[PDB]
Amino acid sequence: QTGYLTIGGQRYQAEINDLENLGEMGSGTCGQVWKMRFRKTGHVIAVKQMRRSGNKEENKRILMDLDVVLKSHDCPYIVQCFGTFITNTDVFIAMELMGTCAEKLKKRMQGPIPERILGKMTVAIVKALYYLKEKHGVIHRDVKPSNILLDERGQIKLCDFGISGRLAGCAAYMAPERIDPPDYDIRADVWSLGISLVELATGQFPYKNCKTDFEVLTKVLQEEPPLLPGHMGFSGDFQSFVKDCLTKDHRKRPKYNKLLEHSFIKRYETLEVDVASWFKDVMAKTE
Repeated sequence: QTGYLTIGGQRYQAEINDLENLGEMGSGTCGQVWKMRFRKTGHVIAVKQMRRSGNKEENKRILMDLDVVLKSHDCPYIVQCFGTFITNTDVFIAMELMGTCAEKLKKRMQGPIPERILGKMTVAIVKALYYLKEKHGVIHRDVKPSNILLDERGQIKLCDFGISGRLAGCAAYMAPERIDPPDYDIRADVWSLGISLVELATGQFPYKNCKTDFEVLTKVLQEEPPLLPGHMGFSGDFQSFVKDCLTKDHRKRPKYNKLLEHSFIKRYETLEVDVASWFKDVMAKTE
């Protein structure tokens, strides 16, 4: 159904003219996203705008992302859709895109992200990927820090499913078996998460000084997997978790049900980490 806004738990009958445009948001990865204010209540939401005369290749990825979002309404680690508006020339999609991606948090910190923050981030992203495969048979195919969102209340969610498959991504985070496939990609997203954790924990992308896309894939296959350094005070569980996701042989790479039993995961499922306070202090460093 269209023409409804469900901010929180209250459903409001609304149209596009009931929202005030406050300017553009992000980089326009999937499509043009607006920061808008609902005049009836005062809430600020993110609204995608898909034009029927727009690029048909971009419009296909927008509808594919929306399809996965709509059927993932019962997973708390995936961004939610608040409503849709269908006019004769546009489609407006109200989503939970408020907050900052992990890539922009890295640029503002100008340094490593603390382990206690990456622990809660790992739990949310692994459970989101495990939900997609078990309940829908979907693989993400593009796990990277720019697709990991954090908000004011300390929530962490996956967002972009534009190229998700029902069983190509950035070359920097491509698993070895997606570069050199034998004869199988259920665990390629696990490798992408491992590279993302190394990049955020150190503030440096592991495959450095590559000037072309093909050079990155060469070093993924030719060199040993980039491991977590041992002189930054990282716990033994964190180093053990990263080493498991970064197993080059995908047959020996652990499974989601096996990863969800790791001591690193079980620790931050129960540990109380104030992600909201850490988020506000990093956001309060204007640059």
